[PDB]
Amino acid sequence: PETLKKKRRNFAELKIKRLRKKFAQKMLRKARRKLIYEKAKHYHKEYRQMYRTEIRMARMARKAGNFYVPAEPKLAFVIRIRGINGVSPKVRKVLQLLRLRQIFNGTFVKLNKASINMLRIVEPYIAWGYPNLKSVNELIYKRGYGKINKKRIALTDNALIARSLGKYGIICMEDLIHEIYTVGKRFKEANNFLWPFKLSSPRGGMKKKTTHFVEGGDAGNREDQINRLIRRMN
Amino acid sequence: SAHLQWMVVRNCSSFLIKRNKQTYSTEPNNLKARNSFRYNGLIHRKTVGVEPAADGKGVVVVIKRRSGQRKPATSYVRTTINKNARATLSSIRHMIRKNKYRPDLRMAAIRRASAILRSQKP
Amino acid sequence: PSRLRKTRKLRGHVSHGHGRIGKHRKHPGGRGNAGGLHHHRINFDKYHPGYFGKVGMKHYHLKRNQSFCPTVNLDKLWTLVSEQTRVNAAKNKTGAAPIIDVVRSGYYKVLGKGKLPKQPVIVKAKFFSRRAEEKIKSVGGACVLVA
Amino acid sequence: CARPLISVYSEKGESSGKNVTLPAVFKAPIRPDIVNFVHTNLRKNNRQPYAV
Amino acid sequence: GVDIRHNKDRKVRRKEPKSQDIYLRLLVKLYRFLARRTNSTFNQVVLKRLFMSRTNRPPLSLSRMIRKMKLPGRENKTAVVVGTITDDVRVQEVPKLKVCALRVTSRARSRILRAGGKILTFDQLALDSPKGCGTVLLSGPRKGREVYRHFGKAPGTPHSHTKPYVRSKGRKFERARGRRASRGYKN
RNA sequence: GGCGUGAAACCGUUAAGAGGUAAACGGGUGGGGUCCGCGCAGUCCGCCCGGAGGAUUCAACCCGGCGGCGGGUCCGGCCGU
RNA sequence: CGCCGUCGGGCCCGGGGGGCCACGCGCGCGUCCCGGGACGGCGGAGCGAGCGCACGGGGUCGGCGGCGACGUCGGCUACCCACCCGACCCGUCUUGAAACACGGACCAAGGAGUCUAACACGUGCGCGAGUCGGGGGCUCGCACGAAAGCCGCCGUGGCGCAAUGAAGGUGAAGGCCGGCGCGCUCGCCGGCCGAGGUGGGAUCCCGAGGCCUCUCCAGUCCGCCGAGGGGCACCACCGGCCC
RNA sequence: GAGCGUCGGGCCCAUACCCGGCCGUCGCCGGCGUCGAGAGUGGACGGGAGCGGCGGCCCGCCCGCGGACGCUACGCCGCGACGAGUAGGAGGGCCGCUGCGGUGAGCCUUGAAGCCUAGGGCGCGGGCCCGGGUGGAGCCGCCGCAGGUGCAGAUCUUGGUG
Ligand SMILES: [Mg+2]
Ligand SMILES: [Mg+2]
Ligand SMILES: [Mg+2]
Ligand SMILES: [Mg+2]
Ligand SMILES: [Mg+2]
Ligand SMILES: [Mg+2]
Ligand SMILES: [Mg+2]
Ligand SMILES: [Mg+2]
Ligand SMILES: [Mg+2]
Ligand SMILES: [Mg+2]
Ligand SMILES: [Mg+2]
Ligand SMILES: [Mg+2]
Ligand SMILES: [Mg+2]
Ligand SMILES: [Mg+2]
Ligand SMILES: [Mg+2]
Ligand SMILES: [Mg+2]
Ligand SMILES: [Mg+2]
Ligand SMILES: [Mg+2]
Ligand SMILES: [Mg+2]
Ligand SMILES: [Mg+2]
Ligand SMILES: [Mg+2]
Ligand SMILES: [Mg+2]
Ligand SMILES: [Mg+2]
Ligand SMILES: [Mg+2]
Ligand SMILES: [Mg+2]
Ligand SMILES: [Mg+2]
Ligand SMILES: [Mg+2]
Repeated sequence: PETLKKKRRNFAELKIKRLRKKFAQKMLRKARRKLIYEKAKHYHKEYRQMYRTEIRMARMARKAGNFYVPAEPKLAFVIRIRGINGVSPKVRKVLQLLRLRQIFNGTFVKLNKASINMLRIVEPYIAWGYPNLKSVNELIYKRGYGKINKKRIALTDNALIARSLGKYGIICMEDLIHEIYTVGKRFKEANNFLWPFKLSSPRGGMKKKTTHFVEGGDAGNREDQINRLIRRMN
Repeated sequence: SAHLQWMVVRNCSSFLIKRNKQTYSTEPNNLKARNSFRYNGLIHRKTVGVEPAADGKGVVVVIKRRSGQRKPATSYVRTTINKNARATLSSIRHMIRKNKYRPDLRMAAIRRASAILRSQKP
Repeated sequence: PSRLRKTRKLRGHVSHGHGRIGKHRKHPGGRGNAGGLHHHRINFDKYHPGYFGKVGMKHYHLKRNQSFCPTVNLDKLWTLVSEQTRVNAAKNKTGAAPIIDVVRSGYYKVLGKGKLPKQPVIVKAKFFSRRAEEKIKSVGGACVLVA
Repeated sequence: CARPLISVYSEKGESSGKNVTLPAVFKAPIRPDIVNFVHTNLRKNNRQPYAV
Repeated sequence: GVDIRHNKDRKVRRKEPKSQDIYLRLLVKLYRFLARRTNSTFNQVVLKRLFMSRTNRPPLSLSRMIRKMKLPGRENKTAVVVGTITDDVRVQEVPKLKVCALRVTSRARSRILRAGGKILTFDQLALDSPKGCGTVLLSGPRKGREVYRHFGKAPGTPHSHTKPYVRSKGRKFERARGRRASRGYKN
């Protein structure tokens, strides 16, 4: 009738509203995508800077005949070695707190003097050492599983990290890498965001699983050689 | 109180068959055979059923009158259709869609009207 | 219903829900109230304190028959009459009052609570309690004994 | 609380001019639950004690 | 294996009501629709209480509902109690207040309608306040059962206020050894 | 002539198969036998259109007439509250 | 003071190849460098149509193809047999059973947590300060009727509403504004509502506050909402009242 | 060295660990919008002034009559981690037997019950349905109700054969 034909003249105004609504959604997420492009530029400038600083600091120390010692690294990757049956009461509780409840799954651990004395208590049950950037670069990408209510969801996208974790300013995946790698002020809630890294059994085989890595075996601290192991278990 | 009639009859009715598989409705007015809420034809005020033609050729269609409830002699009005398998396909589409009379269960009326002619034509 | 039981579930199982090791036999701890003082004092005391001994005077041929007085409180006091009368006791008249009789409804002693209706009354009873009698004197009512 | 009228049929399946108002029991709740409880117990009164 | 943890995995919360009442089964069908589709938290709580059993839905006596409606600012809201509302003959004033219950008792229906008030149920309650807007929720004395005075630490230990089980009260029933000091110990 | 149906233990013969670590059993295929199913490479079913060949009667579009659903004044009454 | 640093600060700088998710002149809205440049806004003004194709892009499709009959095609089992590897005989007591521990030759049928009372918690249903016909009576004596229906001036009674004490027995309302005495270790007199208080406390209400195309100018409106409010059930604690 | 010791690189396999299929349990969920016409993380107006642009002569549904499946609400769908079990406790059973009201316009001398079965299958399983053979007169489903209701065992009872 004359009233509905009056709205079909007004429908060209209506689909302008349909155009406009799809439109700002397009140009949010476009300029929200341009943001993620330049924050990674800033990090790729940054990790080059922090890496080459430790070379550049040491090289002008050795020139003047003086030892450089680096800061004791503040982030350790921990993977569990042994099993479940036959577990002491004191180490029962501790491996719960480090999210290592089954075998061969692991997390990151904020190193600190409160956290160091945990890792003496569970010395036979874990293998641990300071990672590299390349190791963390692989784990969040290949084995990134994150929980939201419960229910670990594979990451697969930056919208998952925008809602569940970007309360502080870490909306995308490379912000998650910087906060994990350089321990900042929000490492706690980024580390709680990740589910434990359910790795594989190692490729080459371990070495005796029980003695310390000082004793030639495999348990305990190893300080860079866990980069050698995390290529196997990934 | 149609849902009152459903919450009584949805089990413990008569002509309900539970053998080897799903329930079956087996009710005198229904298109599909399921004991369901939507394909249930004693309950609703507005029901659509098609049947065979005891004349031998054709499709008869059963609709409830909606004027007088609780008066089961006069509560049904029926009409037969014997056409050329395509106009009797559209006429049942016209009578369902071009009224408010159950726009739900359009296709199930037709698929039975589809199927019952092919049982009847050769 | 023997079709809703525990027995009909436990067929197929050997000990029928009473233990292989302890062996449900006949009457292990005696029959009934056996050994209340001896080996079931942690049951009798801590669950039925005071079960053993004497306290009081004996009374021979105790009839429940010279101690009969069903009570009432001043909540239920208006509920013996149709509340037609408490309207027509509130109808601004004078100190005219309904004579509520609790002996008719079966109630002998009138105990007390607080908060009685403001309108004046006359209660006819066999026994009163002085708090309740302080309440009927509060509203300007009266207090009549029947014998 | 709104109660229709029901006709009074003749001896031939045919209406008469008299019409009765539908009494209020036919608006009351339909509870096959309470029927299934009460029918289950009232059927049991029937039985004899049956051999010992 | 995974857990050096236990398993307390399955909650005990009631999900469908054990009752087979058709009319309760339609109020559940109506209210399970609402509580997921309104972003309201009233409609959660009523939907819990329709599930709930008959012990845990104790009856409002009529004068609790009055004394919890005359509290200030609440003269203008409508009371909702899931469960039965019975009558109190302790009181004399009955105001014109609004009531929304399951199965108001019969002598309580008259004393509302004498007072000119309005009664509803949950088929009618859903139309006015689907979100529960303007509606005070109440509930009866859940501990107010007779039984719940039996439940304490024990019936004899520091006397514990227990009401012990006994075949009838009087003299010569649970009085000598434990209930007084001269006859042994005084708990 | 303890005469209805007549199971199992056990035994008789016929048929088939096997035979040094007592028999039997689980997992795995294999061989044979058995019937079964298909019809043995020869198996798709119905839908739509553009083509070929015979017959029927529309749809529209109106008039004929029945029945039905869908709306507002409360419209024309009742009754509802 | 210089000296070392693929340093860093996007420093700046003044002229004179790579590279960059980088594109308004026409001149204006501020800063800055000695006019351009950068921008938060507007003064410039992204002069939209996505129209097409690829797709390491939200778990494979072929719009690929063959080869075989009247004794051969496929097949699964409580059928047999071969073979590899695994493999002690079931119930029972038991710290432990293949046990040099016990019962068990073999088949068929029979065969072992029941019912009444009573109490307790839990749960469904009916009623609700009430509830209950359970014992009787009324219906015509109608197969099912040894059922069912009714009573109510049949509610006697049971259980509950009230407790405590050996017993005589007594038997559960305070709060607010004034007054009288030395207004005190101190009780009484008159109004006005009438079950106290504190911390917790689901839900509900009030919500400052901003949020949606030029602009003003205006009421509905949806959602977020700081903080605030009367506060259920219930728990912890104080006060009070009866014996 | 096929011994002992100190060792290196390979290589071997567990129901463990990774990844994938599947069942079930548990948690957290979703659809009454069956809406081919609904599209709302913000939506109506008539005003007083405006330009980006539809018409400057610088002034205002329907060629098609059409569109799959769903939703036993105790139905279905989605995502995720989980599974050992004696004594024991709960839950689900369209598991079976026998009897009773209800229903199946059920079933059958044109062959019911049973019983046998190198016959065809279904279910994880309890157990069932189908064919063939025997026999010759009654029997089973579904919703409820009620059990003297489910065997390998008791130096089991009685019967029967090695
Ligand atoms: Mg070990
Ligand atoms: Mg290898
Ligand atoms: Mg090794
Ligand atoms: Mg057991
Ligand atoms: Mg037990
Ligand atoms: Mg012992
Ligand atoms: Mg025992
Ligand atoms: Mg005794
Ligand atoms: Mg596991
Ligand atoms: Mg014979
Ligand atoms: Mg014979
Ligand atoms: Mg015969
Ligand atoms: Mg043994
Ligand atoms: Mg011996
Ligand atoms: Mg033996
Ligand atoms: Mg023996
Ligand atoms: Mg037997
Ligand atoms: Mg009970
Ligand atoms: Mg009495
Ligand atoms: Mg298990
Ligand atoms: Mg059967
Ligand atoms: Mg059967
Ligand atoms: Mg029997
Ligand atoms: Mg028996
Ligand atoms: Mg056994
Ligand atoms: Mg024996
Ligand atoms: Mg012999």
